[PDB]
Amino acid sequence: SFVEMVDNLRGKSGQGYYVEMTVGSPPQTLNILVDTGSSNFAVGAAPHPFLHRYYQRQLSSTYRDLRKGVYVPYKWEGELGTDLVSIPHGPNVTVRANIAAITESDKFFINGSNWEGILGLAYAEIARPDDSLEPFFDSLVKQTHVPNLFSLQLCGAGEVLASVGGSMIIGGIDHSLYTGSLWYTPIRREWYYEVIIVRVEINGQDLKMDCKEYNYDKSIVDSGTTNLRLPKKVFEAAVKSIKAASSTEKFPDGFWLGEQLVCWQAGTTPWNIFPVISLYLMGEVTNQSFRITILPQQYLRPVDCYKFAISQSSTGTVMGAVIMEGFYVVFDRARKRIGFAVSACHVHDEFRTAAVEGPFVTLEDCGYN
Ligand SMILES: NC1=NC(c2ccccc2)(c2ccccc2)C2=NCCCN12
Repeated sequence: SFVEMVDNLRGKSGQGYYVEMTVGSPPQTLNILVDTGSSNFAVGAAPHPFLHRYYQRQLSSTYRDLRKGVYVPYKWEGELGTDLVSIPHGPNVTVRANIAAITESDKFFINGSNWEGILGLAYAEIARPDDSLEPFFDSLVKQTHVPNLFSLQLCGAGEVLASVGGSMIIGGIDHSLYTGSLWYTPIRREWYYEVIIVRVEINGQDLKMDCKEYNYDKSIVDSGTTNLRLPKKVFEAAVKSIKAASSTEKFPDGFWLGEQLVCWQAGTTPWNIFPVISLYLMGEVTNQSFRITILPQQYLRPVDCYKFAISQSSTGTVMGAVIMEGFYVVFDRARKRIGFAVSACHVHDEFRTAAVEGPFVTLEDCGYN
């Protein structure tokens, strides 16, 4: 029953969402980042200044060495093996999964984030060292009767970094988690969770760009990324429009670059001054699309004071947490699609709300690749 998976996610704002997992026998408890933007189950397996716990292979009677290392610059490196893996607040099963035991790493773990490893939920194509190393979710599906699907409701927050909650529903869709209709955009290719954006508007205003720019060189849905990340040309056009809409109030360019924080005090934030942002995603039907509309409450993340959670990308559009936090997101791997619905937990004022709305007719040459 999915009820037992509700609120199975925790995290610190900006530091990602983690689910509790156990590895080995006896079960070693670890907090593990839910990451739809990578494909390795990788866990701290040696002391680290940011690690208070780590996977200890020698303590596990069920550990099996694959005698094969992994070096992953991008860094973390480790030793491959398999072990029994469970998710206490997830499906009631245990799986023998590939585990990359991280023995050394640079700027990989985050200080104070409270997770000790990463659960790469994307596809084998991008797994390290190569695509032969079966990803956790593939193993889970193959070894159990768990349906080939999962969904994420990331809720966010709403002196110490704010705590965020959410739910990872594995093997299905929990209707209590969203309102209205689920709209689906095709997964263009099975590596990252790649999608196509066909239009974007700021406060109703079309950016009027060739839609190839929205997906240059790709667009992906990535829970392991905090920000909405946009290709250069789109970022600039987006910031311009956002600057204009919130003109009545000047902010340092350091804020727009997402380096500096801006502050008011105790519910004086002029949300209404900032525009909503609509991303139109390719629909399941050729020239049919749908939009997800996010509020400033999503793209200004709390740090009184917030940081601009829209930033520039050189590797394509990244729809990260702040985009997902508005919605219930369905990673329908079995049907190669990703659904979006308004989340039961999304943050909104008494004038606007995050929305998922369709259809809108558009007219398929938007992918780059
Ligand atoms: N999706 C995602 N996951 C990681 C990551 C997230 C958090 C901590 C450490 C690494 C990641 C994880 C494994 C391998 C490479 C990057 C990442 N790095 C920047 C782009 C977004 N991205």
